[PDB]
Amino acid sequence: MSEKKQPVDEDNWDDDNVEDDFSNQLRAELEKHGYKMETS
Amino acid sequence: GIISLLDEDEPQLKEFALHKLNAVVNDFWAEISESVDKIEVLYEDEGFRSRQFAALVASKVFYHLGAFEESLNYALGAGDLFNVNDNSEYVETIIAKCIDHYTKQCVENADLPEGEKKPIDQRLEGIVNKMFQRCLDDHKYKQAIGIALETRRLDVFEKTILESNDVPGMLAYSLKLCMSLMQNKQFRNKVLRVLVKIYMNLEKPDFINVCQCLIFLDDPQAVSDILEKLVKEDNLLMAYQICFDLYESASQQFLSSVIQNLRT
Amino acid sequence: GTYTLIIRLRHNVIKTGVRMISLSYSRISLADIAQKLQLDSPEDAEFIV
Amino acid sequence: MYEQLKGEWNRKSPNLSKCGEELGRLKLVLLELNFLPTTGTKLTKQQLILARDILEIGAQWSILRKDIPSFERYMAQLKCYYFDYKEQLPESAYMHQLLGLNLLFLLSQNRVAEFHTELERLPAKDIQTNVYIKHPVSLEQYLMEGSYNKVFLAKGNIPAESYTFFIDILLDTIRDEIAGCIEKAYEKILFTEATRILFFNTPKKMTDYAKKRGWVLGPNNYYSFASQQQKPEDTTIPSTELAKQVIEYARQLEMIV
Amino acid sequence: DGQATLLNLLLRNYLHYSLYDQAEKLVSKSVFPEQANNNEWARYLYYTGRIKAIQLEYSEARRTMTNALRKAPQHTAVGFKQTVHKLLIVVELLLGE
Repeated sequence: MSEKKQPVDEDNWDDDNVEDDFSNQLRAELEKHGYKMETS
Repeated sequence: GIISLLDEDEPQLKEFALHKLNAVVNDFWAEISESVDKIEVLYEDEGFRSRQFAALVASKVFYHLGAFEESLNYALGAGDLFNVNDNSEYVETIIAKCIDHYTKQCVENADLPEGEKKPIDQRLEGIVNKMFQRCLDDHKYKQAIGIALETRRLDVFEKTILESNDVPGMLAYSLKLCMSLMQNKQFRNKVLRVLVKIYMNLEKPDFINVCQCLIFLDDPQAVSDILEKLVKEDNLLMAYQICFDLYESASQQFLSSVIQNLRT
Repeated sequence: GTYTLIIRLRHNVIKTGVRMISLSYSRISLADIAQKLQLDSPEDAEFIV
Repeated sequence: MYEQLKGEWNRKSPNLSKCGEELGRLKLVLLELNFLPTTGTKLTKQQLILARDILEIGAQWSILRKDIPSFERYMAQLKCYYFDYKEQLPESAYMHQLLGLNLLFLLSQNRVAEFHTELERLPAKDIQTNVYIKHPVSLEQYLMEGSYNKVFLAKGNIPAESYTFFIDILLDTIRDEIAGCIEKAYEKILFTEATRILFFNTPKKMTDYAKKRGWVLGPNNYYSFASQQQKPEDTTIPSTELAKQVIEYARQLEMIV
Repeated sequence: DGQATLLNLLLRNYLHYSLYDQAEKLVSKSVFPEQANNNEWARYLYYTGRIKAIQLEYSEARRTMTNALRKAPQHTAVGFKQTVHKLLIVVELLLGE
């Protein structure tokens, strides 16, 4: 059993959805708001 | 690719198209399998010389795709080019439907032969007795005893009592076989009444089968006829097992119906 | 060897965008959506819309 | 070498009395040898490259005379000759400009499943090279989305050849499409905007469309009959179909299957 | 057992090719090999899934990709389960979901 011919060769998931939405967005807010204080 | 020139309207390129329909009928057999079926166009066309082979290759391709009787009509109408080869894994495909519709029609021809019978396409019965002679000549008489029943035809089975296999007890024990597997009375009595007359026209006419068939067959005069042959021969030693099998097996109505034929 | 199926996704990207914006904003100029979708042409952003 | 066509092939003899001797000449090819891919005798190619070049120019003047059904006969034979794994020319100055020409007419055939079943035949020749075949696939790819103007820019921006009979089928199949998108939920359009959305200044082609469909010719006006009112509020069709489906529920519910 | 293996084993280079035999696989009778042992049967639905991938998924075969996935065993993903795990959604990226 399991011969399986080879043509080629929590802890994770809540972290994966917040990885999905929380992906590539500024990463380092301590200064973004403190620089929008005077510019905005 | 050769399918593209099926609109030439020159009756030589249809011929050249069917030049490439038998050797290369395994790769773009997949191609022209469902798209183009213009066999019946040139086949029904007045353009001859190229329709004969056309129904062969349609009988090839429509066979494998379930269009069986489609391959069977083209199988009949394909002609001399079609039946010329029995050296393949393809004659097995076409006689499987030909002898099919033959004998399943011949059940209805055992029902009503007289009127609305078969318009045979002259090979639908031709390969029947053709390959049946192949049964008669390829030494197989356990099947030549059988396809002569498969045709449901009395006189070809009556013909095969005289074949390249002799009659020691062959075609005599066969009624012991077929009396068991005997379907109805309607097929039984017809073959039964004709085999037991050639049993009387045999060299040594058997007596227990012709008494047994006649109590199976209800002929209360013919056993008085051959009983008159046994009075005429005048040996009650051989006029014996024709008689106590008749009393032992037969009924009071039957023996009371044959007694007039005996006393007269 | 999926790349021929990969190449056709710009349609679903831009339908994703137009369902996104058309769901998001309500009375939005077409002279904003070409710039926000970096389409570089509003004149056919009448036509994608 | 049994040529009988080495004189009037390159010069324009436009539907003159060459094509009969040309076709019967190709019939004379058949008497010498079948157009079977000639599995043996790879060295003999006069049945292959010398016949096939005649067959592809025979594909070529078919579109100039607008020979559509026999055109694809030649082109189908060409594809079934480039099916040959026998070592030939890998291409010519014609294989892009004929195979993708089949792709461009087949684009104009409105058959897209056959437009994309081709694409195994040239994987690297799509984006990374072969711009002349990158042009029709990006063209039809622009026919996917709302790219109109860009498609009408590619109409005229051909680098490969004429492509004219294909961009005229393409000049129409978008004519009825813009004639489709007069019929969308619009305001009054004057006789300038939708007048210039195709390619016209002011002919009676806008009378052909404005009398073909609605948005009727008026005082600088395109009339909106945006009704879409009749079809809703139907209980009886769910009362037929749903009452079918409830008995369908009851079938595999108590009675055994 | 001849209706089963002779069709993925027919499919495996025709997919790699661009031969017509996808529509022949449409008109084929042997599309069902009748309980093909959950290995050829399992992958078979994938092998017909990429058919309508190259012939334009209209959300028809994402259920036969999903079905090919759920009939696949516990061995390793690197065999083909990568490529159904990729291609299974590749066709739903085509839808938008």
